[PDB]
Amino acid sequence: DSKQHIEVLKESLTAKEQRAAILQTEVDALRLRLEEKETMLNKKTKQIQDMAEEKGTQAGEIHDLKDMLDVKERKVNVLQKKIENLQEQLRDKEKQMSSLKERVKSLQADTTNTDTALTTLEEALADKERTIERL
Amino acid sequence: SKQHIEVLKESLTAKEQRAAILQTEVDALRLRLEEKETMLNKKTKQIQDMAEEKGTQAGEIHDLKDMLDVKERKVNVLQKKIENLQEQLRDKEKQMSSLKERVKSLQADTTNTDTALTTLEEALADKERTIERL
Amino acid sequence: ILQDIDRELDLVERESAKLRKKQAELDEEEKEIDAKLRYLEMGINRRKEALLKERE
Repeated sequence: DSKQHIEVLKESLTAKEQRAAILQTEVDALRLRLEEKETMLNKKTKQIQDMAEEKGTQAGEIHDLKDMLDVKERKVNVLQKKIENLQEQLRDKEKQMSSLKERVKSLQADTTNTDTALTTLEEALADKERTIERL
Repeated sequence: SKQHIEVLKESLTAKEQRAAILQTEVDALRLRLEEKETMLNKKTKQIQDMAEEKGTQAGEIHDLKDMLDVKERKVNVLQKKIENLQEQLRDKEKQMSSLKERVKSLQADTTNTDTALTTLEEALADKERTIERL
Repeated sequence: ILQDIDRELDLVERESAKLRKKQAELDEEEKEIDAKLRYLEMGINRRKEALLKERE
């Protein structure tokens, strides 16, 4: 009567504990999974942080090698113009020497001949002056 | 019985309120857990993307170093060509110096004292003209 | 007619003096270029060796 009413209510209690205990276990297991994920999220954030810095510095290296190729291409072209310049220099020396060789070609063995003829005649005139001094 | 019945009624109301709060507990934790999983997935995909971007940045750096080597080889070849031409110029400048000094030896046409001989001949002809005069 | 050969030599010597001056310009430009190359090389080495001392 009341006796069976009490037994019904006692059961309803047992059932409500069973529900609440199951729920309690869900909750604290769910709290586990959330803390493990918080830690994982933290690890990932840190990897991304480090990796963004590696990216920044590798971008810097890349800008620097791009600049060096620009500058080294400048060097190559300058050396090319140096070579072209030096080759003109050699051509000019070689022209100068052609002219210097033609200058040398101008030579005269005929002027020594007049030299000796004139010399003897001056001293023949000296002979004549000595004989006219004698009187 | 009279008092025990009311004990059980209170315990019932309390445990039911407990279970309702615990249920909202759970459904909230499950939502938050899902949000954490999607953030986590999003970060993982990002980490792959950045690792790929890093590999391609490394390849870019490797390729740029090779290209600088190729230009360095070309530079060295040009440097040797400049050195060879500089030696060529040194030898030509010496030869041209030798030719210029030969010219100076030849250039010295002191033979132009032809005029000295001639002028002396007319001075001495003057002398014996005046002396035949006396 | 040797004076003609002389004015030809003078003309070519003017030209070669000009080429020497162009040459010394170009060499100043290579000295510039090499200073930028050293600057770039040292900037690269410093970034690397900063990361190196950091990782220790």
